[PDB]
Amino acid sequence: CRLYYAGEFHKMREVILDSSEEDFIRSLSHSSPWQARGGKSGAAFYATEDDRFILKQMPRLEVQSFLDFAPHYFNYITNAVQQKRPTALAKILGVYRIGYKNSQNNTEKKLDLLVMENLFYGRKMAQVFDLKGSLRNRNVKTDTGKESCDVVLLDENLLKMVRDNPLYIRSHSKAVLRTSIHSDSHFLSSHLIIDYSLLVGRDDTSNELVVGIIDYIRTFTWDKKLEMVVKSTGILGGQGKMPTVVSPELYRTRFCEAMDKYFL
Amino acid sequence: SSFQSTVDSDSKEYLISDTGGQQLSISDAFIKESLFNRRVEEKSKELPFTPLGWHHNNLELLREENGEKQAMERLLSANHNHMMALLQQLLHSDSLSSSWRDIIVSLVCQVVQTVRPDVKNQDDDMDIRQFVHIKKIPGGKKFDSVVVNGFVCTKNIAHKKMSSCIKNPKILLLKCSIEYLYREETKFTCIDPIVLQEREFLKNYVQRIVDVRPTLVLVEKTVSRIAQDMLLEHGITLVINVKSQVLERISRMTQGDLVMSMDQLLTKPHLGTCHKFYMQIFQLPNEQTKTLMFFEGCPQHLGCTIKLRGGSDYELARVKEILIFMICVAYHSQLEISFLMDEFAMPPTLMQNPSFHSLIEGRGHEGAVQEQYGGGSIPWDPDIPPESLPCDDSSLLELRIVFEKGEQENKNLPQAVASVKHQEHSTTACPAGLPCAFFAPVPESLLPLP
Repeated sequence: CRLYYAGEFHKMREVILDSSEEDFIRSLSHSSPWQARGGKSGAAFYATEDDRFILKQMPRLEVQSFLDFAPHYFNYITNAVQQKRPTALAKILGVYRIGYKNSQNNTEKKLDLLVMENLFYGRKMAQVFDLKGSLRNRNVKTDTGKESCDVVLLDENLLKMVRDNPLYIRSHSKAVLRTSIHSDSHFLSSHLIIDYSLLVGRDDTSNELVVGIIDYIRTFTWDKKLEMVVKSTGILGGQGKMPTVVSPELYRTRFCEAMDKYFL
Repeated sequence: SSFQSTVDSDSKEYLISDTGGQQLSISDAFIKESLFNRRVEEKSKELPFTPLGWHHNNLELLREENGEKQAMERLLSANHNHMMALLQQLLHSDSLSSSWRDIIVSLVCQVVQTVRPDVKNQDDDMDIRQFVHIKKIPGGKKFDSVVVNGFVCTKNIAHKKMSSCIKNPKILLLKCSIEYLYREETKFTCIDPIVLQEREFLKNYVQRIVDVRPTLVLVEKTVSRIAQDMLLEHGITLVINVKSQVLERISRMTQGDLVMSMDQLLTKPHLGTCHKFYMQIFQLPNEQTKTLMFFEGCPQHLGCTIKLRGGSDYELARVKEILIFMICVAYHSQLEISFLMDEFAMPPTLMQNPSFHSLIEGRGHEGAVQEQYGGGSIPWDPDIPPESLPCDDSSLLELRIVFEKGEQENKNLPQAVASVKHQEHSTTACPAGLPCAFFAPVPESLLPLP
C-alpha cells in the first residue's frame, strides 16, 4: 500500500484531532469497518465500527488536489482547526492508496481512500441537512425522504420543512460559529474550492447541533457531473442558463450569508 | 415561547437587524419582539408576493403604524402599581448630594410633568430626553439653586447698547443671512455700487422686517452690520453667530417660521415670540463673576433650567451623576404616563383599550372595520397577554371579552395564588424598555416587502 505524506497526517492527527495514533489504528484495524451506502456511486463509503471515522474512496484527481492543498490546510490548522482553533473544515486523518495484484484486490488497480472524522457521531442524529446555500436547483431531495430512516434534507426543505428554522444557538455561540465560518469559507475561497455544503445534524430537546463543512475536494472543474434525469416542470426554477455560473469568491459569501440565517 | 412569557423580566433577517438597531436606540429584550414580529410579519409576508400578489403595502401597515401610535399613547395611560417611590428612595445612594438633591428631583418631576406633547400628528408626542438642558456655575457652595421656566445663556447681545432687556419679543429667524444672497447671475464689478446694492438689499429687507416688527434679529448665516444699524436705529435688537439649534428649537416653540426667501412671506407667519430677555450680573474676582441672560416665557412651557452652584469640580460632576440618574428614572417612569398592573390585570383592559374604547364608542374604526373583521385575526397578537397568563390558569377568550366589557376594576386571574395578587408586589415583570418595542417595526417593515 502507499500512504501519502505520513508525517504530515501524523501531525494532523495529533494536532487538530488530538487523536491518539493507537486509537486511530484500533478503530480501523481492530474491527472490520462497516459499509455505508454512499451516493449513486460507484465509490465506496465506509465507517469504522466505532463510527468515529469515515473512510471514503476518492478519485485520482481528488487525491492530487488534497496534496496541493495540504500545506495550506496544515497552516490553517495551526492558526485554527479542531484542536487549534476549531474549524468547520473536514479533518483529514490520512490518505492511502491500495492497489494490490493479489486476487482480493483488483490487479494493477488503484483504489485511493481518504480517512476523516465523521461529523455525525455513532450515537444518533434525528434530522440531517445538506446546506449548499446555492440558489434554487437541487434544493430538495426527492428520493431521499423515501427512507423512513434519516433523510438528508436540503436547502429548500430546510427553508420550508424546518422552516423558520428553529436552530437557536446562544448569542455567544453564534458569534463563535459565524467567525469560524467566515475564516473557513475565506480559506476555501483562496483555494478556488466550491460546491461544498454544510452538514447539519440535529438532536431534539435542549438540542445539540452538529455542523461541519463537507465536499471539500473539488476545484477548478468547470466541466463536471453533467446533470442527469428530467427536471420537474410546472414551476419556474433553474434556467437553461447559466453558462456563467457563480465563482468561488461569490460562492463563499453566499454560503456564509445563507448559514447566517440558519442559526439564530 | 419566550414572548408569551411576558409577565416577567426573567428571560426576518432585515427584521432582527433593525431589531438590534432600535434595540439600542433604547435597550431591552430581543427575543420577545423577535418572535412577535416573526408571527405578525409572517401573516404579512404571506400577504405580498409568493401567492396572491396582494396590494400589501398601503392601508394595512398603515393600520399597524396607527396601532403602534395608539399603543404608545394608551398603554402609557394605566399605572397603579405602588410605583418606584420605594425603589427610588433606595436609589438615593452612590454619592455626596445628601440633603439637597430632593429639590432637584421634585422639580425635575415638575418640569417633566410640564410635558405632554401632541405635536406631529394625531399623536400625543413625547420628545423626552430631547428638550432641555440644566446648568450650574462652579462657585460658592452649591445650595442656592433657583429655577426658571426658560433659557438662560451667556451669549451677549449683538450690540451691548441694544436691548438691555427685551419683552414680548417677536423676532425673525432664517438659516440664511442678511447679506445680498446668491442671485442667479453671479456678477461682481464696480465695488461701490455693488456694496450699495447690498445696502439696498439690507434696507428693503429692513422695510419688510419692521413690517414684520421683530424685537430681536438673529441669523444662522450672517448679516451686514449695515442692517444691524438699520434696526438698532429701529431698536429691533440683534444677536450674533446665532446658534441654529435653539433657533429651530424655539422658532418651533414659537409660531415663528423661517421663511427662507421672504419674497415668500408677504405676511406674518415667520415672526417668532417669547416673553422677556433680562440680564443678571455678578461681582467678585475669579472671573465666575459674569453676566448672564435670562430668556424666559418662551412660547412653549415644556422647558426649564436652573441657576446652580458649587465650590469644587468632582462632587459637582458627581451631582451631575445624580442628575442623570434622574434623567434615566424620568424617561423610564415616562414610557408609562409609571407601570401597569401585572399578572395580566391591567394588560387585559390594556390590549383591550382599543377593544372597549373603539367598541363602546363605535366610533370604532380607529382600529378598523377590518379591526372588526381582520381584527379577529391579527390584533389577537395584541391579545397575547391573556394567551400568555390566563390559559395557564383561568380563561382564554373569556376574561378577554368580558373585561373588554369594561368593569374598570382591574384585579385579575390568580395564576400563582388562586385568590388575589399582582406581579407588582411579586416583583416579577419586565421593566419598561420593552414598550417602544411596538413603534419601531412598521417604518422599517413596510419597505422590505416591496
